[PDB]
Amino acid sequence: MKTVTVKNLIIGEGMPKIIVSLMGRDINSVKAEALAYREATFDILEWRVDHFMDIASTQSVLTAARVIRDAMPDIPLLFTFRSAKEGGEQTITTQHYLTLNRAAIDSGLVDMIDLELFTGDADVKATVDYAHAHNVYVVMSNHDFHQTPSAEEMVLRLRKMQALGADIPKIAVMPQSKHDVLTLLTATLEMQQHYADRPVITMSMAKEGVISRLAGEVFGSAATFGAVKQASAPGQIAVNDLRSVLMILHNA
Ligand SMILES: O=C(O)[C@@]1(O)C[C@@H](O)[C@H](O)[C@@H]2O[C@@H]21
Repeated sequence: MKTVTVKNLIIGEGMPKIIVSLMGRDINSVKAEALAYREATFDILEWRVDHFMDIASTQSVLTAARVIRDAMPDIPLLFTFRSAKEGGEQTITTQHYLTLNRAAIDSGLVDMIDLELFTGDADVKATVDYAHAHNVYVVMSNHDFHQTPSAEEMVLRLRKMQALGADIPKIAVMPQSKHDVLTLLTATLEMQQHYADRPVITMSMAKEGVISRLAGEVFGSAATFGAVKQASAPGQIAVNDLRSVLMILHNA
């Protein structure tokens, strides 16, 4: 799709959309964070479910989703379990990971889910098709918190997500140099101009990669993450400062 419309939001045109991550270890924490987040300005709420420390209970997770909706009933909601090996707080079985995403989809509470590409092709393609049958969008994702792959590897990774039916391919990579930031910006622009028929989200993390979080309108990332009080990955800046920069670039 040229653009992904979610609620009142067009992803893939105009200024990149601003995502913040909500991180709560229990239901009381999730409630407090949701009430604090609704006094910040952003386009999409990501719920980082891997920070929730009663992950074994599917209904506990759904109860926490309902509290987020009690506080922010309408905001586009992205449900993300991030595995430890890709930057997250814990590891679950493949079966439970698919059960949590199926429950999220079935709840009617969530607009998008995050699926990690390296979960495995048959499992990812099934959850994509399930999401789509329930009018839920899929951000398919991959993360490297240690290094930056070649531009060719990043393009082919994003293309494989597209091939598996991802609405919005996403990749986050860690620069070890400033040249690595250019590699990520080059891959991004190759997707937007040539290899993608849908929006992509991309970022080079850490301080060196901050420009990648600001320059989406230029090089073709459709969304960008900011911090309300606490970053969910290195390089996220204050969401008001992020908004300031996006508006200056949009307006020249
Ligand atoms: O902004 C980043 O660098 C992230 O690692 C944060 C994640 O919470 C989020 O799901 C996006 O994977 C990106």
